[PDB]
Amino acid sequence: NTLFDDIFQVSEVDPGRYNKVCRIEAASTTQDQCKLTLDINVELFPVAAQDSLTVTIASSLNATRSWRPPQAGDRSLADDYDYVMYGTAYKFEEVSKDLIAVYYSFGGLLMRLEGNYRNLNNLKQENAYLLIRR
Amino acid sequence: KAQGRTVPIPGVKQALEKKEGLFRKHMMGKRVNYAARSVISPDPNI
Amino acid sequence: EEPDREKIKLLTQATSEDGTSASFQIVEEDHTLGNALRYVIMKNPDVEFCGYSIPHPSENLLNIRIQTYGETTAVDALQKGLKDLMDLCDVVESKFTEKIKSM
Amino acid sequence: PQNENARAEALNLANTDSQYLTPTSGSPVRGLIQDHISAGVWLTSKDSFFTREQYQQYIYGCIRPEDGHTTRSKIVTLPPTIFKPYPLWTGKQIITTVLLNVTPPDMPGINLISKNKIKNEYWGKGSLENEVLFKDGALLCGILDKS
Repeated sequence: NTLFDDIFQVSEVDPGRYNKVCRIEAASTTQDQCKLTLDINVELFPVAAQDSLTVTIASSLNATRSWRPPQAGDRSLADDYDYVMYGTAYKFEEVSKDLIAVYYSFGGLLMRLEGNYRNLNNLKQENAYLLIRR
Repeated sequence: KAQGRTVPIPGVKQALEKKEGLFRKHMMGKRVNYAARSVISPDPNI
Repeated sequence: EEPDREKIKLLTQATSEDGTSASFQIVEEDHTLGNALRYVIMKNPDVEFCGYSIPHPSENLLNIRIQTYGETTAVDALQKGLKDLMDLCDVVESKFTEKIKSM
Repeated sequence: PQNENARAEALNLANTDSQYLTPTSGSPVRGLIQDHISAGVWLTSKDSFFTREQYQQYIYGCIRPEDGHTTRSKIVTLPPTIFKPYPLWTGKQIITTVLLNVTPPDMPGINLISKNKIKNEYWGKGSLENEVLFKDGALLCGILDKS
């Protein structure tokens, strides 16, 4: 099942001497205090400034032994989104009263989400899928 | 400790202290069997 | 007639009990067959893991590891790989002969 | 050496592996020297991505179970960091997989927070690529230098 879901507005797309990766600076359209910093493979999923991205954090896809390449007739949560990444949560930081910022790593491709209400759902799990639409 | 003869022949004291000495050249250090020498070449596959 | 046993050998020190996974050692071979064979073995939907490794350039050896999922042994995956590479070469040889005439 | 007592000594006391640290300062005197350092800065870079075929090749290329390099008798592989559109593995994931197959299964993964010789400024804006991070035997942040 899902742990986080929101639509973000892109404010920056920086390569930073990288030919395939970009550091995305985003802000939530629903929540005011919510902020995002995420590294994406721009070669596969290109992101432009002033774009609407539906970023979603899930635990799995609706006990698995190992990952297998796609084979005819396989259904996944990934079929609804365009770009999907698998990573782990490594740091839980608290910024002033009520605000909490989580740190994720999708194999070097880092993410930093800042919020407040997600303290219950978002937990340091060695398995967290990140799915993006549009 | 002997009179000058018109380099003299070395005595037994001289034999034990020829250069570094019998103790240094043939006891503390020795030429060995089952050993080889060669120029080293680099290898990242070993 | 006598079949040579030195060419292909199964490294039992690495072979799985099933055996779904095995390491094969081929003499007088390198990247030429190696990279071409692992490419074809990897197209098999049952092959989980496959790669090739040359232990050292001075020694004439080629190692190819085939890890599969169930219902297929590593030996079968290798036999399919060789059978498909032969057919692949026939396709290349057929298309080249046709284009020579097409000129 | 021509006897087992002299063999045992050359294999357990004067052997190379037991000489990782010099007794002068207790610091290492063993490590990779030139191409390997330049290769690591490129392989562990964010820009370095690899397909299933490429990834598995790099694993077996350096880890051979037949030569007793493995600790699990089967090459274990991590899932890709990119699932959709194309399945892709990061460069840092190869370093995680090499440790996952050479370190004992009975013991937990390594936890280390180190630093790099290359400052974050070189890798662009807001990068943390100087901070070398290992969590449960997984390279999650930072490239690997001579350091």
